[PDB]
Amino acid sequence: IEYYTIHMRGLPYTSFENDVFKFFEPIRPANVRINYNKKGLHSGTADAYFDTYEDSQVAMKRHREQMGSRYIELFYDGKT
Repeated sequence: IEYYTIHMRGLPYTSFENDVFKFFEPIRPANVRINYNKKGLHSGTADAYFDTYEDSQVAMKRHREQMGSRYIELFYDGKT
């Protein structure tokens, strides 16, 4: 299965998958992956994988202003 990907920068180190889901609601990513280093430290970035192109494009526009109290940078990385 192929997904449409939004790469995210600027997440707080206390924000995990459920915060990403809250960020894009009502739009629902199929899955979310928080990025860490090899010792398990939050890297401040993440990927959100959407079911359709249409979902990913709505999510690029329509989302909360902040996650926690940080502004999030979104990058549409396309399919897969």
